[PDB]
Amino acid sequence: SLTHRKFGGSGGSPFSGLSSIAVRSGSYLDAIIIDGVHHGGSGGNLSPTFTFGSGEYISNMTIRSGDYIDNISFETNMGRRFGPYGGSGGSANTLSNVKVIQINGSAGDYLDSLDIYYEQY
Amino acid sequence: SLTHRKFGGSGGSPFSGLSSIAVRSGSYLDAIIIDGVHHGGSGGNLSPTFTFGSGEYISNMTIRSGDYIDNISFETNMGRRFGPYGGSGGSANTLSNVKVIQINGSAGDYLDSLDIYYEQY
Ligand SMILES: OC[C@H]1O[C@H](O[C@H]2[C@H](O)[C@@H](O)[C@H](O)O[C@@H]2CO)[C@H](O)[C@@H](O)[C@@H]1O
Ligand SMILES: OC[C@H]1O[C@H](O[C@H]2[C@H](O)[C@@H](O)[C@H](O)O[C@@H]2CO)[C@H](O)[C@@H](O)[C@@H]1O
Ligand SMILES: OC[C@H]1O[C@H](O[C@H]2[C@H](O)[C@@H](O)[C@H](O)O[C@@H]2CO)[C@H](O)[C@@H](O)[C@@H]1O
Ligand SMILES: OC[C@H]1O[C@H](O[C@H]2[C@H](O)[C@@H](O)[C@H](O)O[C@@H]2CO)[C@H](O)[C@@H](O)[C@@H]1O
Ligand SMILES: OC[C@H]1O[C@H](O[C@H]2[C@H](O)[C@@H](O)[C@H](O)O[C@@H]2CO)[C@H](O)[C@@H](O)[C@@H]1O
Ligand SMILES: OC[C@H]1O[C@H](O[C@H]2[C@H](O)[C@@H](O)[C@H](O)O[C@@H]2CO)[C@H](O)[C@@H](O)[C@@H]1O
Ligand SMILES: [Mg+2]
Ligand SMILES: [Mg+2]
Repeated sequence: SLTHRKFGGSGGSPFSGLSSIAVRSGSYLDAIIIDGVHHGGSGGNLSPTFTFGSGEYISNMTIRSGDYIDNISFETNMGRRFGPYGGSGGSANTLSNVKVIQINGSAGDYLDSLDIYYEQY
Repeated sequence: SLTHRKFGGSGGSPFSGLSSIAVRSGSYLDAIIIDGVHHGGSGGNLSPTFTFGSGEYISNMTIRSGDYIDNISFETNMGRRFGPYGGSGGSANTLSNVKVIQINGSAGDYLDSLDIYYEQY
C-alpha cells in the first residue's frame, strides 16, 4: 500500500529528493537523468538540466510512449516548462493536477519505461 | 495515499530514482544528501555514502525526531545498514516491512523534517 509519513518539525525550506531532471534525446529518450544519475544510453543530445525550487514540483506532464519512451514534457506548479524533448512516435498520455514524487523506470540503450509515483489532486 | 502509473515497454533493466544517501550529523542531522544533492547545513560530520545495489531498497528505518531529525538508521532488503547517525534526542519511530520509494523533507541549518514515501507490506 503506497503511503507517506512525515517526521520532524515545521521549520526549514522544503525539498524533494527529485531535485533535477535532464534527458538525452533524439527520436526517443536515450536517457533520463535524475539528480545527475543517468538511466539509459549515450545516444542523442543532452538537454539542459531542470533544477526544482523549494516547494516546486511537476504538476502536469505529457509522456509519449510505445515500446520505449518517445517524448517527455512537463510543467511545474511555478509555471515553468521542461521540453518537449524526444520524437513524435508512440501515443500520448497525460498526468494533470498532480504532484510528482518519484520517477523509477527501466532502461537499456534507451529509456524503455517510466514508473511515475505521484499524488493526484 | 498516493499512486503510480507506468508508461512504455517491457525492455531494459529496472532502476530506482533513490540510489544513494549520506548525511551530516552531530547532535542532530545537519543534512541529508540524496543522489549527491545536499539538503541542509554544513555543520556536523559527513557520513560515508550508502550507494544502493541492484534490487536493493530500504525495508526498515528508525528515525528519532522532535523539532528536527535527531537520528536516522536503516536496513535494506539485502541486510545492508546505514547508521545510526545523529544524537539520542527526540523520540523514536520505526517503519518496518516497507519499500521506501522517495525521501522529501524540509531543511535549513539542520534537517527539520523528512517525508518518507513508501510501500507498506
Ligand atoms: O533517440 C534515439 C536516436 O535518435 C536518433 O537516431 C535515429 C537516426 O537519426 C535515424 O537515422 C535512424 O534511422 O533512427 C535512429 C533512431 O532509431 C539520434 O541520431 C541518435 O543519437 C539517438 O540514439
Ligand atoms: O516507443 C518507441 C516506438 O515503439 C514502437 O515501435 C517499435 C515497433 O513496434 C517494432 O516493430 C520495431 O521493431 O521497433 C520499434 C521501436 O524501435 C511504436 O510503433 C513507435 O510508434 C514508437 O516510436
Ligand atoms: O533500451 C532499449 C534496449 O536496450 C538493450 O538492447 C540492446 C542490446 O543490449 C544490444 O546488444 C543491441 O545491439 O542493441 C539493443 C537495442 O536495440 C536492452 O538489452 C533491451 O532490453 C532494451 O529494450
Ligand atoms: O548536529 C547539530 C550540531 O551538533 C553538535 O553541536 C552541538 C555542540 O557540540 C554543543 O556544544 C552545543 O551545546 O549544542 C550543539 C547542537 O545544538 C555538533 O558539534 C555540530 O557540528 C552540529 O552542527
Ligand atoms: O529534534 C530536536 C529536539 O527537539 C526538541 O527540542 C527543542 C525544544 O522543543 C524547543 O523548545 C527548544 O527551544 O529547542 C529544542 C532543541 O534543542 C525536543 O524536545 C528534543 O528532544 C529534540 O532533540
Ligand atoms: O534547520 C533549522 C532552522 O534553520 C534556519 O533557522 C535559523 C535562522 O535562519 C537564523 O536566523 C537563526 O539565528 O538560527 C536558526 C537556526 O535555529 C531556518 O530559517 C529555519 O526555518 C530552520 O528551522
Ligand atoms: Mg514529532
Ligand atoms: Mg537560512
